[PDB]
Amino acid sequence: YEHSTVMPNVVGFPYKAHIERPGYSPLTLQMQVVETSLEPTLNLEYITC
Amino acid sequence: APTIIDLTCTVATCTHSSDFGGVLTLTYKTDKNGDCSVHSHSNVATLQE
Repeated sequence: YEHSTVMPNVVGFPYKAHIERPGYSPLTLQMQVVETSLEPTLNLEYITC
Repeated sequence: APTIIDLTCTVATCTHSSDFGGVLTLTYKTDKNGDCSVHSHSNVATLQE
């Protein structure tokens, strides 16, 4: 069963998603962002000393 | 045979699939416990038992 949602990019915020499939009892699953990292792509120009 | 009075039916879930994708609950009042036969009176829906 396919489902799509949007969760805030906040560390420690308890996001809870509610799935309601026609034939079954509703389900709630919890997603949380433990950690995040954002890295640029670097190409070295020179060094100095 | 048992005598059945004041019977109503409510539809819990329904999904028009090839298999048996709908379920019914029937409420009744009886004087004795017994074994007796249920039917549907149209071909728009087909029972399993």
